[PDB]
Amino acid sequence: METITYVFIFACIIALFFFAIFFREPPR
Amino acid sequence: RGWFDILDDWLKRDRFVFVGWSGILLFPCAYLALGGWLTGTTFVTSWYTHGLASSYLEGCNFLTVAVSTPANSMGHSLLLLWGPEAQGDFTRWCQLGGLWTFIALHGAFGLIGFMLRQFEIARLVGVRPYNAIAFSAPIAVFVSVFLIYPLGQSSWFFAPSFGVAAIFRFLLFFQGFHNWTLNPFHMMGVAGVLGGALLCAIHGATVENTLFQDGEGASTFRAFNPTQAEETYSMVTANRFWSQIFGIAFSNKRWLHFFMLFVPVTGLWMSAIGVVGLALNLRSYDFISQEIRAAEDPEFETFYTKNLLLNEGIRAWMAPQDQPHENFVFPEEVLPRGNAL
Amino acid sequence: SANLWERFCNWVTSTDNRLYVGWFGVIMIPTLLAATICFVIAFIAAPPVDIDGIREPVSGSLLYGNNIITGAVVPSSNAIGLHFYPIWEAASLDEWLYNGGPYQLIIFHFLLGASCYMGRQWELSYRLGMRPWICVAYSAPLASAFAVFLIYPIGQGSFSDGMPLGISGTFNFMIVFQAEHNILMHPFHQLGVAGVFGGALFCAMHGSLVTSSLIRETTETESANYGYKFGQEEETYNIVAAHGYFGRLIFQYASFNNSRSLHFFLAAWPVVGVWFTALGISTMAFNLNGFNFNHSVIDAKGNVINTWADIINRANLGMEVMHERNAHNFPLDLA
Amino acid sequence: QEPVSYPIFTVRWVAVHTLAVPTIFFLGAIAAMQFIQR
Amino acid sequence: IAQLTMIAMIGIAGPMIIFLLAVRRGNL
Amino acid sequence: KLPEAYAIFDPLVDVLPVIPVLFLALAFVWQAAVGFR
Amino acid sequence: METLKITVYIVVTFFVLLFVFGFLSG
Amino acid sequence: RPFSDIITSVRYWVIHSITIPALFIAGWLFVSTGLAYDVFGTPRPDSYYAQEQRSIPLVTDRFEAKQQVETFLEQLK
Amino acid sequence: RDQESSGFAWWAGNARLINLSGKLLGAHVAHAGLIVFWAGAMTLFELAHFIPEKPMYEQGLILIPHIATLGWGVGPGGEVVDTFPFFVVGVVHLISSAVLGFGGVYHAIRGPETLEEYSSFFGYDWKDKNKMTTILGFHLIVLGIGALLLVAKAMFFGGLYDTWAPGGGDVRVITNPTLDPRVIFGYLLKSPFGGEGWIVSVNNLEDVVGGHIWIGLICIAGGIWHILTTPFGWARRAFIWSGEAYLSYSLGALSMMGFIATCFVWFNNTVYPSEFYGPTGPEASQAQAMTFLIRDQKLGANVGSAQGPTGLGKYLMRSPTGEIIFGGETMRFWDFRGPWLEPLRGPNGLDLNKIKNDIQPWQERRAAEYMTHAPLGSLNSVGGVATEINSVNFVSPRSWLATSHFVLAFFFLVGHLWHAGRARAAAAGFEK
Amino acid sequence: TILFQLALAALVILSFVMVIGVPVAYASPQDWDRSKQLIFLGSGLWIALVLVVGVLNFFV
Ligand code: CLA
Ligand code: CLA
Ligand code: CLA
Ligand code: CLA
Ligand code: CLA
Ligand code: CLA
Ligand SMILES: C=Cc1c(C)c2cc3nc(c4c5[nH]c(cc6nc(cc1[nH]2)C(C)=C6CC)c(C)c5C(=O)[C@@H]4C(=O)OC)[C@@H](CCC(=O)OC/C=C(\C)CCC[C@@H](C)CCC[C@H](C)CCCC(C)C)[C@@H]3C
Ligand SMILES: CC1=C(/C=C/C(C)=C/C=C/C(C)=C/C=C/C=C(C)/C=C/C=C(C)/C=C/C2=C(C)CCCC2(C)C)C(C)(C)CCC1
Ligand SMILES: CC1=C(/C=C/C(C)=C/C=C/C(C)=C/C=C/C=C(C)/C=C/C=C(C)/C=C/C2=C(C)CCCC2(C)C)C(C)(C)CCC1
Ligand SMILES: CC1=C(/C=C/C(C)=C/C=C/C(C)=C/C=C/C=C(C)/C=C/C=C(C)/C=C/C2=C(C)CCCC2(C)C)C(C)(C)CCC1
Ligand SMILES: CC1=C(/C=C/C(C)=C/C=C/C(C)=C/C=C/C=C(C)/C=C/C=C(C)/C=C/C2=C(C)CCCC2(C)C)C(C)(C)CCC1
Ligand SMILES: [Cl-]
Ligand SMILES: [Fe+3]
Ligand SMILES: [Mn+2]
Repeated sequence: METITYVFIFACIIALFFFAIFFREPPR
Repeated sequence: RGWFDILDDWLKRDRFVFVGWSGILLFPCAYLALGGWLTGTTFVTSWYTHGLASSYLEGCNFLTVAVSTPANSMGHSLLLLWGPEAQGDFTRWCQLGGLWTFIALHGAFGLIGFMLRQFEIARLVGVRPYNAIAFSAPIAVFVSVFLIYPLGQSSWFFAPSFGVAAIFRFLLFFQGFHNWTLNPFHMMGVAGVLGGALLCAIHGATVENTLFQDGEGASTFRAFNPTQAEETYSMVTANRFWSQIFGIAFSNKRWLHFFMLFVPVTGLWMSAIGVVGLALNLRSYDFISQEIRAAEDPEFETFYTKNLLLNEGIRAWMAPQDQPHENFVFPEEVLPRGNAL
Repeated sequence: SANLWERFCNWVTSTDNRLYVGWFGVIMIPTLLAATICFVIAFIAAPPVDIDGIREPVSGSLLYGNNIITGAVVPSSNAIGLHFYPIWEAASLDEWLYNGGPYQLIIFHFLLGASCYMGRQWELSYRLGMRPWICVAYSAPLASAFAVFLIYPIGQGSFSDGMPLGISGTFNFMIVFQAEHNILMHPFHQLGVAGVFGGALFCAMHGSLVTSSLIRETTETESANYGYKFGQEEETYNIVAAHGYFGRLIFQYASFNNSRSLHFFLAAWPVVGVWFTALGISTMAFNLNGFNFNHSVIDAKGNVINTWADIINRANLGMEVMHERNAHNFPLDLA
Repeated sequence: QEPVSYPIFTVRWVAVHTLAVPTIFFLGAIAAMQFIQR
Repeated sequence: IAQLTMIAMIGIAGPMIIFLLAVRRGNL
Repeated sequence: KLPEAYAIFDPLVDVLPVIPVLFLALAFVWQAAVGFR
Repeated sequence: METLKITVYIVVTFFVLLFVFGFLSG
Repeated sequence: RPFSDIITSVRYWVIHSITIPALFIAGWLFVSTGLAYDVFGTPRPDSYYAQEQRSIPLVTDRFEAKQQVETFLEQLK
Repeated sequence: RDQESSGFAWWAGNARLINLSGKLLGAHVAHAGLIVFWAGAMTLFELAHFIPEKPMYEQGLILIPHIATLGWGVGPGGEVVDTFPFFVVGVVHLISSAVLGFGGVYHAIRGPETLEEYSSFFGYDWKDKNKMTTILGFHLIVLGIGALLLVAKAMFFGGLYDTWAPGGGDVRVITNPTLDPRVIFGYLLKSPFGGEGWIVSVNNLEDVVGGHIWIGLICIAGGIWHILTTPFGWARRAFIWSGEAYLSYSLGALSMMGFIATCFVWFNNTVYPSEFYGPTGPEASQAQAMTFLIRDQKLGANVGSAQGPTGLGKYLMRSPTGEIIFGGETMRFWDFRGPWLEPLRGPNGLDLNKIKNDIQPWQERRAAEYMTHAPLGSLNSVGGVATEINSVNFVSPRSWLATSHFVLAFFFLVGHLWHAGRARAAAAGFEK
Repeated sequence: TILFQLALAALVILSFVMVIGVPVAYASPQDWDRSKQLIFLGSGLWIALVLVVGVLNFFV
């Protein structure tokens, strides 16, 4: 319940990494 | 024109050093602050406030001199030369640590004069004064540590002294009695300051290697020194580089240069919040759950539990001479030791 | 159709892809993948690690009742020393995990990967026709990486004295290092601290000055690229106040009035600072320590007068007596 | 600009003269401290 | 004995061998 | 320890190893005399 | 377990071979 | 005047070549005859302790601080 | 020349000497004068403060130990029986300084500016590959002969100080070089990890002199090769033949061998005997344990079969290989070998009977002496860690040599990077 | 002995005067013929003094 929280929030950070690299705004 | 107008335009001549209305608070206060440090770290003793020596006349070198703090019995006293402790005697005033306060207070108002100086200078040239706002991070640090923190302690004796070894001592002191590395606000300070140094190195290098005019001779004839640069490199070659190395880059020069301003400043501000919290000795010292788990099962052992033992050590072996006014005497059978566990 | 070796050799050396993959990258990717994946699994669920060779292990894993601020990957045991110690050097897996092999696996894979990262930076700069030596700036963190993970263990003679990979681990390393080598009084760390406070200061200043000067910038932009004239307006006047105070001294210290040197100075200051402190930890691995001032002042009756450095030496004793459990009679030590 | 007239009492004159006389006095004292016999 | 005279003259020999090139025209 | 007939020069030998350092200094005063190319 | 030792020698020589036969093809 | 020809004028020579040694020698004499030990209240290099007792001085009051430290100074503490 | 026309400052003035041949060589030999000057002068200075009744490392010398290792002025047991040979090498280095310096001064004020117009044999230029491969080929022959001077000194002229002869070392003549390549070149095939250390594990003079035979012979071979070759096509295609790229390559190689010298002087106790330089790091901890073992059984009884308070033995425990080793922190060393430790080793590691009754007085005094001289020090120059009181000034030569060469190797790495980048810019310029 | 002392001092005073004579003679082009001549003579004296002082060290 605590270990779960740690790994869950980390899982969310790496998903954030993925989207910020391959799905970023076009530069207009 | 009246005399006021004549005074005002005398103060704002174009000249080598700018005086200004702000100058009147800055320059005497700065001179006396700085000069007090010097006259004190050369001559003034601390045999009467701590039982130490700290000046050149007594023997000491550049790293081990200091102007040191008052004794613990003096309370939060101002330590005026005309106050009811010195009573108009410059010797006692030096002997009682009275000029630590002189330095501190004069330097505090010198700080205030400097930030005002940045405002009215920037007002004169008519630019936004972000650098005056950046400079309130150093003021936050100064007033939260050198003024507010011992005003939450019982005396100015637990304030840091102006000197190299005295503040090296402050580092080890805080490590031992507050376990200040394990406080999230100092962690946020460390992240901010290190990130500032990171942006600094990366930006310098990136710009120096995307220069225009690498071939034929300079087609840049100005600076125009107040522009800093930013004309002398191509945003597009750097942005294209860092999109492939790191996978994200800035595409807006103004926002890059705002990030560089935001990072160290929010950094200093957060560590200020934490240390004004230590001023009422509220300490994130321990995780309650870890202590319980270590009590019930004594084969549990953590890098954290080691840090606690080490800090116990710092306190126990440093206390009697760092607080020689308490009169700690520890028989050697009560001090903590590794071979005794 | 184009002979798969050239399709491979074109696809790798392409500067048209989302993220560059280099010839160095072909080494960077599996080493970093190993290091990252082994670290996540180990920071969560590595079994307790005997690190002193006395059979008393130190926990370091979230599932074993730690939070992340008290977690770490715990270095290898004191019996290993400098020995290479892969999986096949253990006769079972559980003694491998008990001896702290995962740490060694991680730190070797990371060091390899970091050098390849520096290499790949040089390669793309060469490819795009840029100037080189952004990597020269990057050699400052690589140098400290080397000093604290490789050089300091070799000097002390064991990979059990390296910096643990964790939050409280890192702070434990700092405390027990100050205790024995007295680094605050060592100048090379001082040049380092100066570099870091100075780097933060110059970062703040550069940001504030530029971000008030710029009014607006513009460039035409098309449906996949950028335009033809990168346009900007900046203010170009100033008062004799700042010229006589700050300007006269940056131009005197650059020994050039060109403002080209400004960003140059900007790059150089943290990097050089951090080089010297990286030298500090390296030379301290060979048991050459910082200053100690003891009994600098005595009176003429032979009684010592304490200094502000003696309070520090007392705390050094304090930490040091707790950091030996080995005997009561530790006489002269390290190494 | 700033053409020269500027007699004895000016701003830059008092600036060099309130940093000059104590520094040279202090080097005079720091020097005599070296030849103390303690 | 004269073993300060030696250590004196060898340290003051520095500027002398510059100064003689100034008159005899080796370099100004 | 030094020979027993060489003991007059006992203070002399003690500033010999410093001599190279002073060359760097010499090489600067030469540039000061020429008024800096 | 020494098949794993064997395997690691094989799979890493394979990668450094890619790197340096590409660095000579340039 | 500017600091680019400020030590090339005959003014610099005629005054400073006499006032510099005067105040430098004043700064020497200040320490050399031991006046500093009496002005800032520095203890002599063998008056850190009395012979009466071997304890260090620490003033434990703030409004009687003056005569307390005078009492310490009386016995050469 | 003597006014700006190259685009250089006075603080970059050495850059004008690239197209000057005479002045360039003149700088080189005038500098060489200062180098041999420090050699001869620092040794005289260091002998004037060397008392030959005390161990050398207690007083801190850094040159006289090397001289002592070569069989000149030493006896069996690391004691100095005469000091005159040291005096001799001091004064002779100092007098060769004058002649190197005189040639340097001459070639920098009177000697020609271009050597290519008297003979092109003493001439050179940086693009003419044939001259420089020949000049390189000349120097390799005489360095190879110089290398063979050491095995000459070993084999005929009094030999070297073998520290592994019985009696705690002895200077002897060496009679047998190892001419088996499988033994020699096996070192370059050793791991650079603990238990070995790759070249840094040599434990006999015989491998050292056999290696110097090989060095001498391949260096003479390669010199003769470069005189009789002009570089081939792949060679030319790969490298710059510009002026400063050569300096770059040289800096780059010096960096590495500085790191190699550091490892060597900090671990090796065979070719730096530990009785002229101070004791080695691993040696001090092993001495600390063994001297206590011997010491406590004389008062109490054997407790190297006894268990301790930790869970493991009081002085002996098991390594992961089933070898009996010393216990304590000092379990981190067990690949150590010292002269005073080998006669107490048996087949199963340390054999307890041999500690009981094979000890000699000389081994025990050596260990007991070395315990209190562990490598440690400070920049304010007292021994111990930053807790001990001043009663000792000791800091070991090993630390000084290593830390100096480590920092200079790092500084030379960046010097390599600077000059290599600049050689590349110059090449990228002129290729168009 | 006695001659050893006087010659060892002779070496010191000779080396001193040669060391300031050499660069001055070389810097300046006037009358360099006779300059080279007495450099030759002084260097000759010097390399004689060195081996005579050397061998008389052994009769100490
Ligand atoms: C008072 C403030 C203060 C300050 C400002 C500093 C500042 C410093 N200290 Mg400290 N220190 C202090 C107090 C302080 N210290 C005190 C009181 C103690 C005594 C207890 C110490 C004890 C101490 C030690 C023992 C050490 C330092 C070191 C350092 C410095 C090394 C340079 C550096 O930053 O390397 C930072 C080092 C790195 C290795 C960081 C780079 C990491 C890499 C390359 C990572 C890249 C991959 C990444 C993880 C992936 C990102 C992915 C993501 C984006 C998705 C820095 C100068 C260290 C040093 O010199 O190191 C060589 C060192 O060993 N200090
Ligand atoms: C030390 C000075 C020196 C220098 C400056 C040179 C310079 C050169 N030599 Mg040469 N040589 C030398 C000594 C030297 N030599 C000696 C002593 C020998 C005798 C064996 C030779 C014999 C030799 C031959 C026969 C020839 C050259 C050639 C060459 C040239 C062309 C490029 C080439 O062949 O690349 C060759 C490739 C390299 C240099 C790169 C690889 C180098 C190695 C061996 C790396 C191994 C590293 C190892 C695995 C690391 C282990 C680490 C451990 C911790 C794990 C170059 C001009 C050729 C030429 O044209 O000369 C005119 C030619 O015909 N060399
Ligand atoms: C020991 C290190 C060292 C060495 C060996 C050299 C050597 C050289 N430098 Mg130099 N340099 C150095 C350090 C060194 N430098 C440093 C630290 C700086 C920075 C200040 C410079 C700045 C510099 C400049 C500015 C220039 C050189 C030039 C030159 C050379 C060109 C020849 C020439 O014009 O001579 C000219 C020499 C003279 C007119 C007079 C020299 C006087 C001599 C040698 C007297 C020494 C006497 C000695 C103390 C006592 C006798 C000893 C004897 C008996 C053995 C010469 C080869 C020059 C160059 O490029 O010329 C083309 C030029 O202009 N260098
Ligand atoms: C050991 C071999 C070696 C050799 C033969 C050379 C040769 C050369 N270098 Mg160097 N260099 C070396 C190593 C070497 N370098 C190393 C190890 C470093 C890195 C730290 C450098 C860094 C360097 C720079 C940055 C530059 C050169 C340049 C040059 C060339 C041209 C002119 C010049 O700068 O004069 C040499 C300069 C001087 C003699 C002036 C010295 C003045 C000061 C004040 C510096 C040092 C002060 C120091 C901190 C004092 C304490 C030392 C301490 C260790 C005790 C030149 C002939 C220049 C070049 O390539 O031009 C194209 C140029 O800009 N060098
Ligand atoms: C680069 C290699 C090198 C190394 C390894 C050494 C090593 C040593 N030298 Mg040394 N020396 C060298 C180059 C070197 N030197 C050169 C180039 C010169 C000519 C300038 C000298 C001149 C020299 C002198 C004049 C003396 C030595 C002495 C000694 C040592 C003798 C033992 C001793 O008294 O320890 C204790 C060491 C000392 C008291 C020396 C100073 C130590 C340090 C680290 C002071 C640094 C102070 C600095 C201002 C601030 C901190 C460091 C800074 C870099 C930030 C020590 C082993 C001393 C001796 O007694 O020899 C018999 C001595 O007096 N050397
Ligand atoms: C270490 C490197 C070194 C090198 C490569 C040189 C190279 C040179 N020196 Mg020398 N020199 C050096 C060190 C060095 N020197 C030192 C240490 C000193 C102090 C003793 C001198 C003292 C010196 C003097 C006194 C003279 C030279 C001259 C010369 C040459 C000048 C060209 C000429 O006109 O020759 C023409 C004359 C000759 C070639 C005859 C030289 C007789 C000499 C000194 C050496 C004999 C060497 C060798 C055993 C035989 C070589 C045979 C040949 C076929 C290769 C030649 C370039 C000579 C010269 O004329 O300068 C203008 C001259 O008279 N130099
Ligand atoms: C210890 C670290 C540290 C120091 C020493 C320092 C120093 C300085 N910062 C300044 C500025 C700044 N600092 C800034 C951001 C930062 N500053 C930081 C950290 C530091 N900043 C950090 C981390 C940041 C990033 C957020 C900004 C944005 C500015 C400026 O624009 C400004 C500047 O002009 O920079 C060039 C300068 C102001 C000069 C002036 O007129 O002061 C006036 C001060 C007076 C009159 C009194 C000061 C207080 C006194 C008398 C007591 C302190 C003790 C004495 C100095 C005695 C010696 C003490 C010993 C410990 C040595 C000065 C050089
Ligand atoms: C407190 C007070 C006051 C005021 C006072 C003052 C304000 C003072 C001043 C003082 C000062 C103001 C001082 C100064 C000082 C100085 C110094 C301390 C100096 C030092 C030195 C230096 C800086 C230099 C060094 C060097 C260098 C840099 C280089 C090389 C050489 C040398 C080493 C020399 C009054 C009256 C109100 C009264 C009350 C109290
Ligand atoms: C032979 C012989 C000898 C000889 C020796 C000699 C050869 C000597 C010389 C020496 C020398 C060779 C000297 C020189 C010196 C120099 C000097 C001493 C200088 C110094 C410097 C200066 C002081 C300056 C500085 C500066 C300036 C001016 C500016 C700023 C910067 C600076 C700081 C750098 C003897 C005796 C051994 C005896 C035996 C024999
Ligand atoms: C080029 C140049 C330069 C430099 C130069 C040089 C570096 C030279 C050399 C120098 C040197 C390198 C010097 C030294 C030499 C040596 C000597 C001077 C020695 C002598 C010795 C003797 C004479 C001995 C004696 C003796 C004997 C025999 C026995 C017994 C003991 C005795 C000690 C008595 C300069 C930078 C300035 C400037 C620019 C150019
Ligand atoms: C055996 C023995 C011996 C001998 C030794 C020797 C002779 C050694 C050597 C060593 C060595 C000889 C090592 C190696 C070195 C080298 C290296 C390690 C390097 C190379 C280079 C490379 C690999 C390249 C790189 C690169 C690339 C790839 C690309 C581009 C860039 C560069 C160019 C950087 C003795 C006598 C002691 C005795 C005992 C045994
Ligand atoms: Cl611990
Ligand atoms: Fe910027
Ligand atoms: Mn340790």
